[PDB]
Amino acid sequence: GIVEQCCTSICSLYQLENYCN
Amino acid sequence: FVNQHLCGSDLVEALYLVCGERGFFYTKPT
Repeated sequence: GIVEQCCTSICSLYQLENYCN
Repeated sequence: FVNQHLCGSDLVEALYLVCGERGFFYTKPT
């Protein structure tokens, strides 16, 4: 998902926007 | 534009400053 991906390595806040609403 | 690891409050504080308007809710997919 989003935690196992940015918490497993460094992702981008751009993909963090796909977890808004 | 950063290179910091995102996990608990780190990945969370991010969404908070990412959506703000639309909002957001931590997700826990199996």
